[PDB]
Amino acid sequence: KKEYTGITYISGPLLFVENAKDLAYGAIVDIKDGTGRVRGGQVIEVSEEYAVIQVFEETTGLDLATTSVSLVEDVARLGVSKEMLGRRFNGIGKPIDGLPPITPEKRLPITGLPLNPVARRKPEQFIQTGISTIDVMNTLVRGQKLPIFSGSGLPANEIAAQIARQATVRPDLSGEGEKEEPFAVVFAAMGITQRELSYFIQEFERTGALSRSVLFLNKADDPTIERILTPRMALTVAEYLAFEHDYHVLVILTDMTNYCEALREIGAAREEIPGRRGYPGYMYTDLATIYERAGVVEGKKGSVTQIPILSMPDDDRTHPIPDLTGYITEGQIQLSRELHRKGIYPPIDPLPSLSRLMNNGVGKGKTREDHKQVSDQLYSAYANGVDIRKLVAIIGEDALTENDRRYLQFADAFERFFINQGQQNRSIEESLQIAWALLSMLPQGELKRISKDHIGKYY
Amino acid sequence: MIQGVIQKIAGPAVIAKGMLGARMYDICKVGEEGLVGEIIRLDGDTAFVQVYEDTSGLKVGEPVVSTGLPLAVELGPGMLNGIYDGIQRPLERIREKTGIYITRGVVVHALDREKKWAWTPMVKPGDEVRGGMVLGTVPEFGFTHKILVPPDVRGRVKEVKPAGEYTVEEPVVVLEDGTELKMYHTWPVRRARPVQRKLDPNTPFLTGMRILDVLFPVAMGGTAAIPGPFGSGKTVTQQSLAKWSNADVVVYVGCGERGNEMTDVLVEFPELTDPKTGGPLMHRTVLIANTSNMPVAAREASIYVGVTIAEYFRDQGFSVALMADSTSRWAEALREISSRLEEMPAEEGYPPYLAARLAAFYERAGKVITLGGEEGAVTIVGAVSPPGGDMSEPVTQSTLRIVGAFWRLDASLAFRRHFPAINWNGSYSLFTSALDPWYRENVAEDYPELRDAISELLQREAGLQEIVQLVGPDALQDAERLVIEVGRIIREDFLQQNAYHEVDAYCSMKKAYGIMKMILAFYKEAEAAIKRGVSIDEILQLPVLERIGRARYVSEEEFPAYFEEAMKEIQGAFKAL
Ligand SMILES: Nc1ncnc2c1ncn2[C@@H]1O[C@H](COP(=O)(O)OP(=O)(O)O)[C@@H](O)[C@H]1O
Repeated sequence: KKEYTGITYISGPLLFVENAKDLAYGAIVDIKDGTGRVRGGQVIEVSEEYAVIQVFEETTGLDLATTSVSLVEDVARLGVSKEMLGRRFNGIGKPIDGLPPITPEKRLPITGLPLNPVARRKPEQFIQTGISTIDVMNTLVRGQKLPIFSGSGLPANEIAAQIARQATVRPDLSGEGEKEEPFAVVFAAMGITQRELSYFIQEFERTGALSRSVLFLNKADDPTIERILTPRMALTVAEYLAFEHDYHVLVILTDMTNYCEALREIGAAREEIPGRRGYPGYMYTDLATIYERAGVVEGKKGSVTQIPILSMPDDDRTHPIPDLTGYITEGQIQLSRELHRKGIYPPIDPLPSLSRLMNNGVGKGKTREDHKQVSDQLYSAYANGVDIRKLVAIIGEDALTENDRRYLQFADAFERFFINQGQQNRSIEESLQIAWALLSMLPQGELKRISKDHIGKYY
Repeated sequence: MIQGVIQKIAGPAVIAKGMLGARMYDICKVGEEGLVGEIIRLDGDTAFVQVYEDTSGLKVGEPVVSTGLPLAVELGPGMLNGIYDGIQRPLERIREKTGIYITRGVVVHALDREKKWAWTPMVKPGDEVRGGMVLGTVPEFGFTHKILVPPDVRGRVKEVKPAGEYTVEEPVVVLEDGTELKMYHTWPVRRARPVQRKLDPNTPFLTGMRILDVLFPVAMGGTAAIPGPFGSGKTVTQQSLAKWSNADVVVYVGCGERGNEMTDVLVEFPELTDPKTGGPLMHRTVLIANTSNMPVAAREASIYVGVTIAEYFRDQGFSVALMADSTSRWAEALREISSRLEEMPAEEGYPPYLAARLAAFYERAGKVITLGGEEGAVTIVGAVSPPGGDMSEPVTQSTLRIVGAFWRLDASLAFRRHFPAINWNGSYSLFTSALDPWYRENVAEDYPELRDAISELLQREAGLQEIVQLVGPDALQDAERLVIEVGRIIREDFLQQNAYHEVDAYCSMKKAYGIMKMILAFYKEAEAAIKRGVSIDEILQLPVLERIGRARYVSEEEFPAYFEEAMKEIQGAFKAL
C-alpha cells in the first residue's frame, strides 16, 4: 500500500525484500522506483526474514535506498466477460486494441485446477477444418487435442492462421437446428517478431473474424515472466466459454518451443537443478496441466479443441520437448521438407501422420458413411506408390506391370493437386469427392479395403 | 556524489564498500587511474563493481566514485571514417598520445571538439516543436546530416544562430523553456529510442551474392543469422556486404575478431568506390572494433553501442545495415562475469540470460516510420559462432526461433574449396513471399517462377544423391544421370563466387537472372534430347557446355550480348546432333 520498503539484495532478476508477513506464495506486486515508473514482480520464496519478488522487466535503476513495494493482490488473476470477443490484448490481459478495458462479470483463479475423470464424456463428434487432408485421412475429432510438429523453417504459421479462420462445425450433416451452437477461435502465439505480429493481424482483419475470436500475443522481446503465464490465460478464458454458456471452442496455442526456452530461464534463476537435457525437472507435470483444458463433459455441450503447433530444433522426434508432448497429446501430423521444397502448400505429409483417436470420428449415421474406408484407402495406397518413384530410377520404366504402372501416376495427381490447396477452402463433402476421383485412376475391383457398395455409387 | 573505496579486488570484478544510493548499471571510475566501472549488484551497501578494462596493480583502499549516469554514447555529426573503442573512444587520438599500446587511464572525447561546421536552420525561432522534429542540416560529405530534437523534449524555440561555422558543443538553439539544444545529444543504450511506429517491410536488401539473392534472401527489416565452424568464411561473407551492400550505412562491428581482419579494412577500404556516389567508400562506415585481445568486459559493451548507432542513423532518415561480426563470443564474455559473482547457470554453463539479452537485441527494427516521417530500416544479419559444430548447443539455437531467415554454412562443403557455399538443404529463409511485388516489377515479370523451377531441381536432386551412394551412379540410367549432371553444374557454376577474384564478385540481378535462364533451357532441351533418341553422354562432352561453363566471368557490359549469343547457340546445337 504505502509500505514495505528497504529492499536489500538485488542481483539481476532476483530480489529479496525486507520483512513482510502479509504476503503469500503466488502473490504479485508493484515495485516502485525513484522516477515514478512502476514494475511488477511475482512473489516466490518467502520466510521470516525476507520474501522474494522478481522484477519482470529490466531493473535499470533501483536502489538500496527506499523505493517500496505494493502488494497487488492475493492470488492474482483476471476476470472475464462476453464482451471480450474481438479485442487485441497482451499477455497479462490488457487492451492492446486501443479501446477501453473490459468490465467483468467474474474473476477467475488462473491456476486452472484439474477436472475429474467421471465428468468427462467420451468424444463422438466431428469438426471440419476447412483444410482438406487433415479431415479426410486423419480427422480432427471434436473435443480433442492434437499437435502439428513443424520443422525448423517449414511454414507453420500460415498453416496456422488458415486453420484459424476457416473452421466451422457443420452440425447439419448430423441433423439438428443450425444456430444452436456458435464457434470461437481462441488464439495465442508468443515469441513473435514485429514481423510475425503483423502477419497475423493482417490476415485476421482481412476478411475479418476478429469478431469471433480473442487475441493474446506476448511479443518476443516482452518479459520472460509473463510469457509463462500467457497461455494459461487463454486457456482459462476458454473455459468460461463452454462451461458457462456452451460454445464450441478452438484454442490454438503456438510455438511451445518458446514455452520451454523461456521456461528454463525462470527455473534456472529461481533455483532447482535441471534434470535431463535441461528442461527443468518438473516439466512433465507443468506441461501436462496446459492440456487438460479439453474434452466434453457430460451434460455440458460445448468444448475445447487444442492444436498447439511447435517446432523442434534437432529436427527429430527424440529431443524431449516434442517427444514429451507425444505421450500426452495424441497424434502427430508432420510437415516435411519434401513437399515444401517442390513447392506445394500447406505441406502436411501423409504417412508419418496419424491421429490415434479418430475412430469415433466420421460415421455412418454421424456425418457421412463411407469415410472410414476412404481413410484407409488412400493411405495404404499411397505408400505403395512412393517406392516405385524411387525404384524407377534403377530399372527404367520398361519393367513395370500395368496395374502398378498406374500406381505411379496416382502419386503425381495426389501430390500435385490433392495436398495442394492454396487459399481454396473446402469442406468435408467436397473433399471426399476429389479423393474418389483420383482413386479411379488405378484399376478397379482391387481397392479391397473399401467395400463394393460404395464403389457402385461413386466413381 | 556518492563515493567509497575498494574493499575486495580480484579478477575483472571488484567489490567496493561504503556505498549506497546506487542504481543498476552505472558508470564509475575506479582506482587512482580511473577506469570505467558498472554497478551490477548490491548487497547492503557493498557493491559489485564491474570494471571495464584490465586490472593489475591495485591496492585495497583507493577511490570508487560514481556519477550515476548509466552508459551512453554521445551521438552527433562526424563519426565516419573512424574507428571506435568500446565506449566510443577514437583510437586515433589515443595512438597520438600513447604510441602503440592500448593503455588504461584514457579519456578523450567521442566526437572531436575542434571542428566547426557549416550550419543551416529550418525553423524560425518563436515556433513550437515536439520530440524528434528536425532542426538543422549541417552538411557532411555526400550526406546531408540533419539534427533532431533529442527524443522526449518538446517546447518552443527562441533563437537560432544563422549560417556559418560553429562548434560541436555550442548551443545553437535556445528555447523559451530555458532549454538548450546543442549539436549532439547523449542517449543511453539500455533503452531503445522509439520511433513513430512499427511497419512491415518489402524492399529487398540487395546484396549481389547470387546465393544470397536468388535462393535465400532477406527482407529489408531482415534478420537472419549466419553460423559455421572455424574456417568457414564466416567473416568473409560479411566482408562483401561491407563493400557491396546497397544502402546508406554499413556499420560493421565485430567483437572478438582479430586485428588483422580489421585493419585490413582500413587500408583497402580507402581506395574504393561506392555504389551510391563515387566517393571513397569509407564514408558509409563505422567500425567499433574491439578485438579479442582487449579487455573482458568491453566485449559486452561493444555490441549495444552499435545497436544504438544503428538507431541513430536510421533516425536521421537513412538505411542502416548493421551487422555484428561474431556475437557468440559475447555470450562467453557475459558468462565470464557470472562465474566470478556466483550465479548458477543453465546448460553449457551459460548464465540464464541467454534469451533475456538476446531477444531484446534482435528485435529492433526495419521500415519504421520516424518522428521525422522518413523511411527507417534496420537491417541486421547476425553472425554467430558455435564452439563445436553441434548446432544443438544452446547459444546457437536460441537464435533460431527468435529470428527468421536462417542460413546455415555447411562445414564439409567448404573444406573442399568453394565459398561461400552454404548447405541449401539446411538453410531456409522465411522472407520470400513478401518480396514478390518488388521483384516482379523491378526485375522481370516472370522471375519467381523461373527461380522455383531452379529450386525444383536443386532440392529435389538429393532424391537421387542418396541413391547414388547406395549403388553408385551405376545403374542410374538416363533421365537419371541427366539431372545429376545438370545440377552438378548448377552448383559448380551458379553457386560459387569469390571475394578475391578481381571482377565477378558482385552482380546485378539482371545479370544473374540471365545466367539462370540458360540453365533452365539446357535442362529443357536436354530433356527432349534423350527423349528423342540421342544421349547426354556426348552432350556433356559438347563444346557448348563449357561456354555455359566459364560464363559467369564476363562482365556486364558484354553480358547482354554474351547471353544473346548462347540464345542462338542452343536451338541449333541440339537439333543438329
Ligand atoms: N568468397 C571467397 N573467395 C575465395 N576464398 C574465400 C572466399 N570466402 C572464403 N574464402 C577462403 O576461405 C577462407 C575462409 O574464411 P575465414 O576468413 O577463415 O572465415 P572465418 O574464420 O570467419 O570462418 C577465407 O579466408 C578465404 O581464404
